[PDB]
Amino acid sequence: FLSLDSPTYVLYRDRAEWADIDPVPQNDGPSPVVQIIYSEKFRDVYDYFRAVLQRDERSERAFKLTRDAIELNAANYTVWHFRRVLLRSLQKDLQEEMNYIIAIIEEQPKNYQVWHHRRVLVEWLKDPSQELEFIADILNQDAKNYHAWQHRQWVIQEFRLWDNELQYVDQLLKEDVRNNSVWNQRHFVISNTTGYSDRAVLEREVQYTLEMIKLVPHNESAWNYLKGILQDRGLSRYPNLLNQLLDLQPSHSSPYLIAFLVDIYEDMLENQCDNKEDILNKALELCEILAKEKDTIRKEYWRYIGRSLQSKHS
Amino acid sequence: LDFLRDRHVRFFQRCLQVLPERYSSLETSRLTIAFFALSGLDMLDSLDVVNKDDIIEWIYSLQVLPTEDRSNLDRCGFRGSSYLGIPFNPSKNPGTAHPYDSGHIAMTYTGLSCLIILGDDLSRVDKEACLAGLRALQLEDGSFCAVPEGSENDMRFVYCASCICYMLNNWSGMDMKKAISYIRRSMSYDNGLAQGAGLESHGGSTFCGIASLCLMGKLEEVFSEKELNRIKRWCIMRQQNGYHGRPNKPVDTCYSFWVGATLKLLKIFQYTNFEKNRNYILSTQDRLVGGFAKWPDSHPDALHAYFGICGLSLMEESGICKVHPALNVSTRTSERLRDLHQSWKT
Ligand SMILES: COc1ccccc1[C@@H]1CNC(=O)CC12CCN(C(=O)[C@](OC)(c1ccccc1)C(F)(F)F)CC2
Ligand SMILES: [Cl-]
Ligand SMILES: [Zn+2]
Repeated sequence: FLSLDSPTYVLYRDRAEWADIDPVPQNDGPSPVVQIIYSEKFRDVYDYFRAVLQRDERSERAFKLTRDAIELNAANYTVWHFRRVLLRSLQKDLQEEMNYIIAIIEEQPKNYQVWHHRRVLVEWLKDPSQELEFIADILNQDAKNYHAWQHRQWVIQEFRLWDNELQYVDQLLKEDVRNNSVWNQRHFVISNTTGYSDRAVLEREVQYTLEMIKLVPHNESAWNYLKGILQDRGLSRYPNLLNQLLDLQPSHSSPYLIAFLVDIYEDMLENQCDNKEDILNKALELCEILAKEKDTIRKEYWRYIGRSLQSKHS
Repeated sequence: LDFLRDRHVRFFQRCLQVLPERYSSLETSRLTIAFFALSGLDMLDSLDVVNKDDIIEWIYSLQVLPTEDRSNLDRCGFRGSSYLGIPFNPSKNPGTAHPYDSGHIAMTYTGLSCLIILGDDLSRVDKEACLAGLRALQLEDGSFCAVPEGSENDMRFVYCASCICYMLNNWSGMDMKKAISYIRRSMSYDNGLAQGAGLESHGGSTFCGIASLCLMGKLEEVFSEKELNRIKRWCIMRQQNGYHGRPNKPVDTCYSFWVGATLKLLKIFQYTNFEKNRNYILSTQDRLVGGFAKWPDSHPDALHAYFGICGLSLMEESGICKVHPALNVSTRTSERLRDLHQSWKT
């Protein structure tokens, strides 16, 4: 209730209701290390916070003391935990909290402790009704916020809310087709629903992926996915894909494509294929092209594959 | 341009000293800062500039100890800092019980790592306790929390466990089979490792997983050659000029280690571009205050200084000891531990 920056703010140490508690100071003793200096008003709040902790006190006054200590440092895991204890003890309307946090996560959406506190509140309420809409609001500010995606993946798993998340993916790839975080969510959704082993879903997905290369071909994230959803089936086994990519070579060539092809020719070699002597050279033409002029910052990685391919297959 | 060894010392000196209430948010994890500074100096061979003996006291002041009655074995390890308000006790007197006081996996890790670096022999570490607490942090899924009270779990702490177990030279502190599941479970459709099964592949995660296995000595057993091959590609595809944390993201000095070390453990760091890694790293070096930031013309911090310097050390940069890439301490300190172990084994 008493705002930390009200004119009439008063220290806890000159507060009537708090007269009876002896505050607890922090002491790092003779040599401190990475000492933080702390204001009057701060050390006060945290001197009383330590006291109320020491004494496992399940008061209201304590519950309010937490909000003030979270204001000064929302990184203090202990403060959050103790707030969660008072939420339990005092039997607090968890919805009032689920709003209190929504505000703080916005101000601090890389903060582990608040993403946790929101998760706990949903495990308690078993109510994901709020979650997907709120996470897309955080994702609208940072569409690669690892905390937000973690939470979203956990909600969608824990309350099997899969029905709309593929549409949401399709939307955020229309938004930034280069977002590694969204190509992940796509495979997360499919891999936990349809699964890829339906031949028809695979046609769907490989087609969709290629469209988004024709659209923007220098995009690791799309090629990663194409390889992803195919590499365990055997890149060799789809000869319409090999021939399709060879026809992009002139206009849509990227290190990502040339690579893909090497990885096809490697799988072909692995699946004792027709023309080891020949395929190998097709793969080495490419390892050399990569090193020579396509993917030069891996000059020596691609050279090393050249050596690795010849030693597996001669 | 060129590496400001002298200033990078003056920098780490400062970290260890004092900071304003602007840094409030580090209170609950000062020991990790301490580590970045102290390994920082250890890595520049300028540890002499600190009061080792007096820091070793501070560190030990942070160890959570078993009580008279050993009820609280599950809650032992180290604290981030004294912020709970416990009487200063450099592991002299026994446990002083407190509902909420308990260790933190990252601090148990950074605490031990610091002590070894500083010279101390871990004699005052109650190992059985730290290990007991460590175990109590592991979940069904094989990953770890950071505190018994509950918290995020993910690959970071799998590493922290791996490192504690490695340093105490006693893997009793974890269920390695389950830990190893979590690591394997966590590989992505792009063959990078993620915070945990499902999530985005990420250079930090990827390190933690790989190094954790390398510490367990199971890297070879846990992933097929085909797998390690796909993992290596993921990692080396992270270099654009400086390495980035995850694909289609802009570089950061810190990954010039996270991914660097990953590649060095997979025995192919040699096939990276050294000139562009070095430029980019130095590109961030702050020439007025010292240290390094994630990006250039941009404010430097203890972590990005340590990791920049370590990521340079991976390229046998001049004036910086070889870093031990799985254990994240100077090779000197790693050698210093070999001995500390050959000693206990009698
Ligand atoms: C997705 O984020 C990551 C995942 C896995 C590893 C590393 C990172 C990341 C790298 N760069 C950063 O700026 C922050 C991060 C590393 C420091 N962090 C810690 O938690 C850490 O030091 C502060 C740590 C120390 C050594 C190893 C792993 C973590 C602690 F464990 F000691 F607490 C937070 C994340
Ligand atoms: Cl190497
Ligand atoms: Zn960084």
